[PDB]
Amino acid sequence: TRPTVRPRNDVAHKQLSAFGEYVAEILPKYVQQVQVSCFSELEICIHPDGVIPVLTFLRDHSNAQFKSLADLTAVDIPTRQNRFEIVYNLLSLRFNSRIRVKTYTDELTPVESSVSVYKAANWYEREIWDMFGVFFANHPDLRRILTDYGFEGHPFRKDFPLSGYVELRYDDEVKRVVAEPVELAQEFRKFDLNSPWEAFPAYRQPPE
Amino acid sequence: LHHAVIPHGKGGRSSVSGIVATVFGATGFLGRYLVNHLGRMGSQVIVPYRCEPYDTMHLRPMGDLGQIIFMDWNGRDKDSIRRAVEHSNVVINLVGREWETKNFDFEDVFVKIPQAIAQVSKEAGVEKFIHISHLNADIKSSSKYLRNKAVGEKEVRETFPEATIIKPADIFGREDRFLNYFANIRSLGKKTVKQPVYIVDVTKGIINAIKDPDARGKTFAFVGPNRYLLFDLVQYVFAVAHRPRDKVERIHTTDRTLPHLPGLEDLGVQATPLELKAIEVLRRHRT
Amino acid sequence: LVSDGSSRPYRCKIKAPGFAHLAGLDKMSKGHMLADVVAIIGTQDIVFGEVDR
Amino acid sequence: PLTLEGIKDRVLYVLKLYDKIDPEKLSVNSHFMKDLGLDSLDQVEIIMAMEDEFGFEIPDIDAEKLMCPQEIVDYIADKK
Amino acid sequence: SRGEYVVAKLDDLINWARRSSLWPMTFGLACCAVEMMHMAAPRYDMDRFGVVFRASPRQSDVMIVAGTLTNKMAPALRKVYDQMPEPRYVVSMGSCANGGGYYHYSYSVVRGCDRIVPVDIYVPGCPPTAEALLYGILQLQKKIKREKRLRIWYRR
Amino acid sequence: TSVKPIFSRDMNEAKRRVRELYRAWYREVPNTVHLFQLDISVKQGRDKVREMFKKNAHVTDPRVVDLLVIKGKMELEETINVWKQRTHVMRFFHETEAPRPKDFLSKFYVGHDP
Amino acid sequence: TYKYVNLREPSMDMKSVTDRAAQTLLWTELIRGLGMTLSYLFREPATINYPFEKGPLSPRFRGEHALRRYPSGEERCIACKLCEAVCPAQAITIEAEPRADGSRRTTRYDIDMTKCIYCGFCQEACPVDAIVEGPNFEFSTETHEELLYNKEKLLNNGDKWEAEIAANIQADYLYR
Ligand SMILES: NC(=O)C1=CN([C@@H]2O[C@H](COP(=O)(O)OP(=O)(O)OC[C@H]3O[C@@H](n4cnc5c(N)ncnc54)[C@H](OP(=O)(O)O)[C@@H]3O)[C@@H](O)[C@H]2O)C=CC1
Ligand code: SF4
Ligand code: SF4
Ligand code: SF4
Repeated sequence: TRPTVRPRNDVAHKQLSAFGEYVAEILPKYVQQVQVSCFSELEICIHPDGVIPVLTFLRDHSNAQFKSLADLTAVDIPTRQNRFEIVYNLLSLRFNSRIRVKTYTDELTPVESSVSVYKAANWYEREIWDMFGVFFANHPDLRRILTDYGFEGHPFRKDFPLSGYVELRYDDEVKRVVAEPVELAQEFRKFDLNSPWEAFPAYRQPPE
Repeated sequence: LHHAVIPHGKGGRSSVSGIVATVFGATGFLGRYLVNHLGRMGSQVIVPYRCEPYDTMHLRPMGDLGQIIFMDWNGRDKDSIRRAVEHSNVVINLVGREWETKNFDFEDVFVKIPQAIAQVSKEAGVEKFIHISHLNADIKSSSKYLRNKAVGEKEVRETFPEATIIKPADIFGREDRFLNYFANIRSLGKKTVKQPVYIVDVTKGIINAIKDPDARGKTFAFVGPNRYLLFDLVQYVFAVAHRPRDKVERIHTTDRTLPHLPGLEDLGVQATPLELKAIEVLRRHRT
Repeated sequence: LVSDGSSRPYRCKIKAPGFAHLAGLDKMSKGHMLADVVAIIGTQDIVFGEVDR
Repeated sequence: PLTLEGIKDRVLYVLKLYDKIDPEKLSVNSHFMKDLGLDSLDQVEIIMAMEDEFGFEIPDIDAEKLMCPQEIVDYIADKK
Repeated sequence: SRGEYVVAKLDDLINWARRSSLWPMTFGLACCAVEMMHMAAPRYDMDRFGVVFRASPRQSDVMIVAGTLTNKMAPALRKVYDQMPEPRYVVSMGSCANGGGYYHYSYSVVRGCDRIVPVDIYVPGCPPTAEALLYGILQLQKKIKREKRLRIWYRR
Repeated sequence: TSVKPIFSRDMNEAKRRVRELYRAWYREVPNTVHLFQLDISVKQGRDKVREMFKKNAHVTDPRVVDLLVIKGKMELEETINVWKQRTHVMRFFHETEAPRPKDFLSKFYVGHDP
Repeated sequence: TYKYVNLREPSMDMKSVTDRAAQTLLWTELIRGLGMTLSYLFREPATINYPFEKGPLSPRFRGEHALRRYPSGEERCIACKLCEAVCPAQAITIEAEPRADGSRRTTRYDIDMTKCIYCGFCQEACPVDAIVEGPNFEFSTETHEELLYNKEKLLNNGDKWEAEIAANIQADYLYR
């Protein structure tokens, strides 16, 4: 097991376990999960009301500095009623550590626009609005950035299929470029690669 | 008939639609719009040219991937024309310079060209051959143009009798001749009553009639909706455009209805008037 | 990466330094002129491929 | 030349000047919305059209409170 | 027929004059632009062929569409195409641009730049190696060597 | 069941913001059809505007109405600037067919479109 | 460990401050730049005369998408669909049939040159080395119809040469 399989440090695991237990017990209003994976990167799973309070806690307090902001995407999971997952990803300049603040949300009710404490979150929340439609009340400007203007559909969902519905062509009839329903030249084949036979016995779920 | 001439599915962008069309011309104006609407329908178009391939290059990507195909024809040999119409569903004939050249008159393009192509066509077995004609091209006077067209009309009517001889009135559009001459002025003013017909209803009518069978044998004529004086129309052109010999004779010559033959209403296409599209097309004035 | 027990990844996403560096352009360029703005676009290395994610 | 009657006459011919109204059929109690077959869309069209005609801005709640020709004329008689 | 002979000789002179210099505009969306600037590099030349890389659109002979065309890109691309003198030619460089390419089955991508502007010369590659692009411009020049416009005008 | 809506209480505020948004589109139209050097009568454009409004009058759920109001406000912003070009504005229209009607026999000729 | 920059001050000593003033009023290091550029003038520039001299390469270039065949033998492709199973823009199109003999073979083996990003994956995935990325990269095709390979085009292109392909593989069948 030792050659060519990456060994690990339980020390970092114990440190993150204690730290997550600490954060969970000192902000008990919103914490439902603090989970620690095998390779010691922390995840905190949070109700969609403690967004501003928990991030104001996590920017400061001199026990968890974490100024640095990164990705925000809301991984589209059906077979839920709360479909979307807003994922903040935070980095400490002082402590060299990564915590994933996963808050959950539904289709139509907004989370509370983290740009108030995070000046990096402006185009991140604009991107999430453009690709998904997750609304952000109390925000300076929401537009469509990383899409076409006249295009709509919020394409990074699962309901939006791989091809777009519209497809441009120039035509000399009205001397300009128009959009048409999509006429593919080939099928985009679909390989049923989901093989059976239980490749991981540990991650089994109880059947009914 | 064999498969892959039958229509397939919805329309547009290499949906295999019905007609396989050999077009003589189409490097000019009306044939270019006609290839455009057949590309919207999704029809394979075989067009031969004769000029530099740069012109057919700037009208090339109208089709989808590899639908339309280009080859050569000449006004002399039946072998090149016959090779160009070896396999065709339909064929349309649209040709003509509006001045005599060194090597061609108004005679023998309008005379000699439909002769040979109809010869190899009727020996070839094409169907739904559509031959255009100028409206009111008579045996009567004032135009070698109009009388050679009348001779060609009698040719295409007599040999290969079930051709749709079609005639619009004199059309206007983005690349009109007579409205361009109205822009390329100076002046002189006469009287003639005249109906202008816009180009897109004409080419919509041509593609609808060529794709709809049972409407064959009959010559058709396309009608302008307004039908008023020429000089009032020139005042209209200067008003909308903000500024204060054969072509001018052949617009002063003849504009009338012919009550014998059926027009737009046997086709089901809405008439776009002069006013709407004329305001749309009169750009290129001062600011 | 977000992985189903699978051979297809369920969701990849990429933090791009181009996106993060284009993100603060007003507050980097409030007090200058346009050739300096072109120099600002230079001095943070751009590819514009990666700024799309 | 700023009375109730001159304002009502100019309101009357711009009621004539609107297109979809069929006919004008003026009354002090006309209620052109439902008794003449119109829409709240056309209600707000006519309200801001009167604004376009002769002056003051007529904001949202007062645009809702009118629904009626003479009530428009009297509300302008209040405001102007 | 020395009239026809003068026609052919003068057509050779004017078309050699066209194909001699041919300064392009580099439109250059994505990494195909990096390989084009690598054929602007000191090894693969462009001075030798009279080919002056130049961002001017107003005087563009040929136009090297390279990179990846998108739906947001396309009307601005064709507006760049319009303000351009009518003797003009197009080199579609790159698998992305000449047929959709690796982002073919996708939204926000026009399936190749055929569906916007006409294309004289396709050159494939990802990126088309700068050598191969230089071969593509040479075969563009040979297309210019066969164009016979003045032949068609005299016997027109 | 806890649902925290955007703006709405009943549909009165929905009606209020949507009638004001329609007023914004009414004074939006002639400036834009003059600015982009367009080629369509003002009557036709306004009637397509109110037709697009009258398409979605069938929804009473107020959160949906809030999100519609915010979408329409977004595109009124992006056409009241010059950020959208001629192409997108014409793309709202359909002047290129698109011919397909809902006749039974018409879809029975051009086959396999039930 | 860090080694930073810009930590000094302009020296107040009279020689150094009059030297910075001499550079300011005498345009000096600008002329130093001119001297460096003229040194690159007097070198010989490194160009390659393209249509004659061709720029160097590796034995493992990825070009033409050619096919191979057995020694005096039939087509090397079994039509085992691995290349279309791996083709990351799916430009392979394989429809397979047996023939009258019994050995399993093809019908339709199409490469799109548009979608083909030129990975190398279909070379590595091929169990019998049927498809090989070729050596030459000169396609330059004037029409878009002509950039859609058929199996017969691939066989002609595999029979316009094997000797290059065979030499490249026989040199470097030991790395991969
Ligand atoms: N208002 C109008 O203009 C109306 C016109 N028509 C008819 O419609 C037709 C099309 O009109 P339009 O497009 O305006 O005119 P064009 O001259 O542009 O159309 C004729 C086409 O055929 C080509 N052609 C003509 N003569 C020859 C020849 N001898 N050898 C080879 N090619 C030839 C032309 O030039 P090239 O060879 O360079 O391709 C062009 O491509 C004409 O026949 C006209 O009489 C009918 C009613 C109204
Ligand atoms: S073909 Fe390859 S090199 Fe060119 S733009 Fe596309 S991804 Fe980049
Ligand atoms: S992997 Fe090789 S042998 Fe198998 S189908 Fe593809 S080219 Fe043929
Ligand atoms: S190189 Fe890549 S894209 Fe091309 S055929 Fe092979 S696997 Fe497909």
